[PDB]
Amino acid sequence: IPRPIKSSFREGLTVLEYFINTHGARKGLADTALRTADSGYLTRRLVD
Amino acid sequence: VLRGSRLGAVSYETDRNHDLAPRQVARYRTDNGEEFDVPFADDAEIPGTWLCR
Amino acid sequence: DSVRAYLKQIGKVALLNAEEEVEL
Amino acid sequence: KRLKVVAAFQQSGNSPMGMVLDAVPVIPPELRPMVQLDGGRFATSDLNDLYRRVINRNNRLKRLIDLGAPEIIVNNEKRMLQESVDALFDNGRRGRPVTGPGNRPLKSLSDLLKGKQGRFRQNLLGKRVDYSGRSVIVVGPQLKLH
Amino acid sequence: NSVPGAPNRVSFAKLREPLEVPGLLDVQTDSFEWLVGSDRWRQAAIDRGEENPVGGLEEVLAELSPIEDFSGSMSLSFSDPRFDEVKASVDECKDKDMTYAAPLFVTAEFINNNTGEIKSQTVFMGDFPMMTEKGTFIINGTERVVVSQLVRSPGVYFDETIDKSTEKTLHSVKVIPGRGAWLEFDVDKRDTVGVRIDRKRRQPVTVLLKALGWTNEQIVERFGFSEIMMGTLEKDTTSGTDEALLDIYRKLRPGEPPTKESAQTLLENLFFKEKRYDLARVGRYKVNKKLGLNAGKPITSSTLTEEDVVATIEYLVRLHEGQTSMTVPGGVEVPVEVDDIDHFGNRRLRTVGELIQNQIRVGLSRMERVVRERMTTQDVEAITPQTLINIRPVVAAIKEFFGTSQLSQFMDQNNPLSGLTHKRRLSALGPGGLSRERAGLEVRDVHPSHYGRMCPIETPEGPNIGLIGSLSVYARVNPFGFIETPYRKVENGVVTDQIDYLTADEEDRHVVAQANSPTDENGRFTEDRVMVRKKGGEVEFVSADQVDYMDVSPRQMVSVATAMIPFLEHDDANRALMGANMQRQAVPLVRSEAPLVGTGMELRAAIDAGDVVVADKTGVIEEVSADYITVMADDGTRQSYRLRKFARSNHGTCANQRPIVDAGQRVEAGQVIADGPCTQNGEMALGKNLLVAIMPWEGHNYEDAIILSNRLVEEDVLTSIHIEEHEIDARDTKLGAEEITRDIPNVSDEVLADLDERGIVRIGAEVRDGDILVGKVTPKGETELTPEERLLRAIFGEKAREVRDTSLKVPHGESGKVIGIRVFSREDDDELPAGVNELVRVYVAQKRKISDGDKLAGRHGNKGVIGKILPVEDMPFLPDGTPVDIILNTHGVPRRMNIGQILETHLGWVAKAGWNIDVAAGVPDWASKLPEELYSAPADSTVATPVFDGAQEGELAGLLGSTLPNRDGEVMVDADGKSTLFDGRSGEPFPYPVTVGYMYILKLHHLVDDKIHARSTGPYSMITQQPLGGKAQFGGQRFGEMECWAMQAYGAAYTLQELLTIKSDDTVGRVKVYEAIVKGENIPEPGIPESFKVLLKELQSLCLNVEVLS
Amino acid sequence: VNFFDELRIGLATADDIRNWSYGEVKKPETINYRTLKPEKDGLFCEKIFGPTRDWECYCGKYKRVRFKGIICERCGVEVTRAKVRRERMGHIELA
Ligand SMILES: [Zn+2]
Repeated sequence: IPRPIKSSFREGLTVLEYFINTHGARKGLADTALRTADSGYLTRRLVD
Repeated sequence: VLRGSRLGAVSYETDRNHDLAPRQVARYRTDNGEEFDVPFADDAEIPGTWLCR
Repeated sequence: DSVRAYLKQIGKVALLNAEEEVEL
Repeated sequence: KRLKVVAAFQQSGNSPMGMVLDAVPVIPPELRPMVQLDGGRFATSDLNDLYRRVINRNNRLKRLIDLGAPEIIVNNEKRMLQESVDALFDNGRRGRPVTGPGNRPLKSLSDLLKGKQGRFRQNLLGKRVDYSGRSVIVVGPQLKLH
Repeated sequence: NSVPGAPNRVSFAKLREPLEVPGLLDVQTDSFEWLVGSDRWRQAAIDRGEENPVGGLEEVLAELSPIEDFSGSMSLSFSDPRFDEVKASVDECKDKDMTYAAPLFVTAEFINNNTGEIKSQTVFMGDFPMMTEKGTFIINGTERVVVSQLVRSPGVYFDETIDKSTEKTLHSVKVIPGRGAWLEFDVDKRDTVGVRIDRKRRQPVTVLLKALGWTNEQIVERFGFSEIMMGTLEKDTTSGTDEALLDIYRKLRPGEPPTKESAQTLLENLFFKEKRYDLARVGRYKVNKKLGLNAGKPITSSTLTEEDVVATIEYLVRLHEGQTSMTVPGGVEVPVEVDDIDHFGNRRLRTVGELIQNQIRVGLSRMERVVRERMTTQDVEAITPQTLINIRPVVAAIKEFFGTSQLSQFMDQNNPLSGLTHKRRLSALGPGGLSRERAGLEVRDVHPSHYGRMCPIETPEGPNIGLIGSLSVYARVNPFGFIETPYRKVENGVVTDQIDYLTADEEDRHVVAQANSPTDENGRFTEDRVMVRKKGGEVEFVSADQVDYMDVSPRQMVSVATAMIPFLEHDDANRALMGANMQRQAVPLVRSEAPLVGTGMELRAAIDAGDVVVADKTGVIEEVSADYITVMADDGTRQSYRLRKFARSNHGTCANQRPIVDAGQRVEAGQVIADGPCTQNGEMALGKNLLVAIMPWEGHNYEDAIILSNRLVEEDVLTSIHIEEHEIDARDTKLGAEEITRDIPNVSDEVLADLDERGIVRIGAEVRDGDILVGKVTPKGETELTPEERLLRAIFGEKAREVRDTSLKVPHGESGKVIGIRVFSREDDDELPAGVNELVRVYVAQKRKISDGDKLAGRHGNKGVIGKILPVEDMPFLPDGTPVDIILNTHGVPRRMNIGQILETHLGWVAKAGWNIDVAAGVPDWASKLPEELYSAPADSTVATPVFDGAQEGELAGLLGSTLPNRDGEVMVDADGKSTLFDGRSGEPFPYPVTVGYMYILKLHHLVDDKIHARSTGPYSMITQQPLGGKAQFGGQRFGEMECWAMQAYGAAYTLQELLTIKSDDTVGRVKVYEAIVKGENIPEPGIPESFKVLLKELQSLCLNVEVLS
Repeated sequence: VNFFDELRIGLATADDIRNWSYGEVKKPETINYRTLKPEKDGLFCEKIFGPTRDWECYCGKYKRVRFKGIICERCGVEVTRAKVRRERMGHIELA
C-alpha cells in the first residue's frame, strides 16, 4: 500500500492503520497451513 | 464408543497333538472324475454320498 | 439407467389381437 | 502400442484366457463380517450384499436355461449376471454405480485397495501401538541431558 | 449511563459517544420475532414506514396458498398462524429432557367451486420450537444456537479475465437465483457471445434470442453497435424462431424429437415461471439496482423476464465494448464495471429465521405434494380439511433441522463471553455455502468492506480461518440480510448528531472520516484536512469540505471479545487474535473478581450475555436467599427469581449464581441482583488480578513457561469446580431383562458398602476411579465351564451365578463427590427410547486446584504452561516483604510484538495503589488532556481504558510517577515501573531493578485431563486388529509415516519392527510378548502382521494370483 | 516364515480359483433371523469357511480339542479354531 504505517506499536497504531495491518496478519495466518504442504510434498518425493 | 462381537466366542485351552482322536479317511469321486478325501472319526457310519469341494 | 436395451428389444414384436391368443 | 500388450501375453507362458471367468472367488467371511452392535442392531459390510446379487442372478439363470426360455429372456439374464459381476469387482466402472440402501455407492472389492482408505494407502500411514502414551511438557532445568 | 448498578469504573476516554451500544443479541431475537410475526416486530415495522408487513411464516403460508388441483374444480388456502402458550418451562424442559416448544395452529379455507361450498377449522400443525429469552433453543434437553450463515446473494455478477493466449479481456456473467436452474453468458476469444443453460454445452446467444422470438431486425436495431454479436449472428445457421427450439430441445431429450408447443413452453417453465425459478425477493432487488430496471416500487415478481435477460446480455456486450455508463429504455442510467463477489454489497446473511423458514418451506412442499396427490382419490363434497392435511413431513423437517443441521450447534457454555460470542457468530460454511477444504485464500482474506460489519481480528486460528467470524459491536442486520453500520452525518464541515445506518454498497458513494478527528466546541472540524476512507477501500487525506459521513466511535470495527483487550493498539493483530480467542476458553473460578484495568465493555457484555439476573421492575428487595430472590414492585406486584445452583454446563464447567442484594434494598428496573459464573457486581470477571514480575528466573520460565507462587494453591485463587455426568441404561435382551441391583456377583462387601437399596451410589459419597456408581447385571445363559474352573468351583462350591456383572464404574483417572442422581423408569410412563427400561444419571463434582501443566494465559495473547509452583518464601519479594505471585520471562515479550501487556502491567500497579497528581501550580502539561475525574483515586481503584480511546503513552509515565506511598509511607515502584526485588533463596537483593505490576491472567479450559493417555494393553478394533484410541480409555498413539522415516534414518530396524508388528497388529505375538514380560522371559521374535495376510487374501479374492516363493 | 525371497503377481485362471476354495456358495442367504446362526449353504456357511466357535461343531456334536481336524460326519463342519474364518475362501461357479 502506498501509505506507510507511521506509528510504532509503542505509540499505538490508529484505527485505520491497525485495520490495514489485519490484511497481512490474516494472509500470513491463513497461508502457513498451505505453505507447509509444499515442503511436505517435496520431502515425500525426495524420500521416495 | 460402541462395541460388538462376532457370531462366536473364544476358547483359551492349550493342548496339542498329544491328544489324538481316532480318525480314518473316506474317499469320494464326483461326476466329472475329480476325487476327494474326507477325514472322519472312527465312529464312522460314513455316508454313501458327500458334497465335495 | 441401462434397462432401455430390454425395452427396445421387446418393442420389436407387436401385441396380439384377441383371436391370435387362442390360435397360439 | 499394440505390440507391448501382445508381447506381454506372448511372454511368461501364461495363457490369455484368464480374462474370462468361469468361476469367481469369495472373500472369507470375517473380512466382510456381520456384527451385532450393543442393543442388538446389526452392522454389515457392503461386500456381502454385492456377492448376494451375483448369487441371485446366477441361480435364476441356471433355472431359466433349464426350462428353455426364449433367447430374449436368457440373453437379458446373462447381461444382468455380467453387470452384477462387474459391479462386484469395480463398482462405477460401468457408469453410474449401484447404491443399495440410502443414496451412497456400495464399496466394491477394488474400492478396498484404490482410494485413500485401503491396504495400499492406509497401511503405509503406520499403525496405533500399545505401550505408548501422550502428555503435555514443562521445562525441567535441573535435568541432565540424558 | 443507563445501567443503574454499574460499579464506579473511572474511564480514560476523551471522546463523547453519540450512540449507545445496541442489544448484542438482537441479531437472533429480532430475526426469530420476524419469523413468528410477533406484535412487537409488527409495530416496529409500521414505525419504520412500512405498510401491511407480513411475518416469515405468513409469507410461507401465502406462498403455499392457493393449493389448486388442475381443471380448477376445488382449492385450499392456509392462513392465520397462531401460537399457544409453551407446553413447559425452560427449567423443566432442561430437567426432564424435553424440547421447549409451543403448539402451532392455522386456519384452512377449503373451497369447492363445482358446488360453491366453503369450509374451515383450526388445524394443529405441531409443536414449534421456540427461542427462549436470551436467544437459545432447548432441544432434547440440550441447549443449542443457530449460527447465522454468510452466503453470496442471488443476482447478476459480471466478471472479466485477461487471457495470455491473445492478451484479450474476455467477459462473462452469471445469474444465480435463490431457487431454480442457473443461467450464464460469456464472450469467447473468437469474438463471439455464448450461452450456457444449467451448465450445459456452450451454445450461441442468438439461439436463446430467437427462442424468445427475436429476429434479425431487432438484434440489428438494439445491438448493431457491437461487432461480436453481429459476427455470432452471421456464423449462426438458425433461421426462424422455431429453429432455435429445434436445436435446444434435443439437447435435454436426446431420443425424443421436439414438438412446437412443449419446446416453446419449456423455456418459460424453466426460467420465467415463479413455480420453478425464484429470486427470493433479494435477487430481484439486486438486479433492479444493478441493471436499473423497475426501480421505485416493491416488485412482487421474483421470476426471470424477457426484458431483464436481454438487459443483462446488453450490459455484458457494452462492458466488453468499453462503455463506462449505460442506460436502459424505461430505466435509469447506471455505471459499467465488473462485480466483486467478496463485497458485502453482494454477500448476505441468512439469520436463524430464514434458516428455519427454508426447512418449513420444504416440509410444507412435501405436505403439498401429498395433499394434491390424495385429493384426487376421496369423496367430493364430503371431505374435510382436517382429514387430509398431513402434518408429519413438516414436523419431521423441523426435527431434522434442529438435530442434524450443521448450523444448529451445541451452545458453548464455557463462560458467559463464549456463549455471547457464539450467538452472534457468522459462518461461511455449511449447506448452501462453502466447505473447509475448498475456496482457497480469496474467500477468507480481509476486505475493506468488513470495517464496522465483521471483525477482522477475532476468528478461529485453525483451518477455519476467515470462514468464521464475529459481528461487529455496532452492526445490525438489514431486513434483506445485508449488514448495516451507523455513521454520523456531517454538513459542510460541521458534524450533526443524526445517525444513519448504511449498507455496504451505499457506503462506497461517500467518504467517511475517522471518529477521533478533533472538532470545535460547536462541532466544526478544527483541522484543514482529515483522514478518510474512499470508495475503493483506500485510506487518504481529504479536505474537510468534502467529508459527508463520520464514524460513530473508534470501537466500531472491533467485536465484543476484541473490545475487551486493553491497549489493543500496542498488540499486533497476530497476537490480538490469540488474546481474543483465549478469553473464550477461560473457566469460571470459585470466586471471580473484576479486573483492575479493563474496558467499558466488561459491563455490557456481562448483562447482555443473559447469565446474570436483572430486576424486571423497580421495587424493593423483600427476601433474599442463596436459592431465590423475592422483590416487591412499586406497582404492587411481587416477582420471584430462582437462582440455578451448581448446574453443569455443556463443557462441564460449574454455572453457580449468587445474590448481591440485601433485604430492604431498593433496585431500579434492569439492575443486576445476582452474578453469573464469571461476573462480579455485574461486570464480567474471566480471570484474576495478581502481582507479576518480568524477569528470567533460574530457567524455570524458559520457553514461555510460567512460575506460580504456592499462595495461589493455598488460598484457592485459581481453583475451579468441575462437574461430570455418567449415564447407564438398563434395557432388555433375548435372555431376559437386565436389572439394577445392589448385590452383584463376586464383589467384596466393602465395595458395595456405599450403595443404596436400589443399587445406586449414595449421594454425597466420595468416589474414586474403579468404584461402583450403579450396580447392574445381565443374564448370562450358557456357561459350559472349563474343567479347571469346574474343579475350582467344586473346591469352594460357589454357585455359578445366572447373571454377569456389567456395573457402571468411575472411569480411569476420575474422582469427586456425588452431587446428584436423576432416574427414569418406564414403569412411571417416561419417554425412554424403544426397548429401554431404566436410565440412571450420576453427577460427580470435583474441586480442581492449579497444578503443574495447567495452561495460563493473558488478554494479550501470551500463554504458557505452569512449569513450577514454588513456596512463598522462595518467591522474589518487594522491599516491604510482599512476594510476587507470578514471574514471566523477558525474552518472550519484545519479539512477539505484544508490548501491550507491559502497559497493562504498569496501569495495574497504578490502579492497585492510588495516585494523586500534584496539582499545586496548575495541572502538569502531560496531564492537561486528562479528565478532572482522573486527577486522584484511592487504592484498589478500578480504571477503564477503551481499546481505541484509552490512556496515552505520556500519561502512563506521569501516573507511575504520582503513585501514592504504600502502607509504611514509601514508594515500592519508581517512575520507570521497576522495583528492587529481593532474592528469596539467597537473600541477596537482585543487582538491577525489575519491572513489577499487576496483571489480569486467565485459567484456560485446555486441561490435558482428556489429553493425557497411557496404554499397556486395552481394547482392539473388530475390523482392523490394531488398537483404537482418541475416543475411549487406554487409547493407542499413532506411529506415523515420518516417524518410520526417522526410524529408518537412525538405522533402527528392531525397534521399528516391534512397533509395527508386535505392539500393533501381530495378534498371535501380542499375548506371547505379554506372557514373556509377565514371566520375566526374553521377548520372542515377531510374526507376520495381520495387515499383510489380509492384503494377500484381498488380492486373491480379486482374481489375482499372488504368492510368496524362494 | 520370513525367508521370503520375492513376491509375484500374475493372472489367475479358473483352475486356481477353484483350487483356493473349500466349497462353493450355492445360496444367497447369510444368517437366520431367529437363531442367528449361519445358514446351511449361505455366504456365512461354517461348512465352507470354518466353525464359528473354537474347536466346536455347528451342531455341537464335537466340542473338544481332542477332535482337532475332525470333519463332522453329520454336517461336515471342521473342528478348528474360529480364526480360520479369516483365511478360508469360497467360489461361485456361474452358468
Ligand atoms: Zn456337526
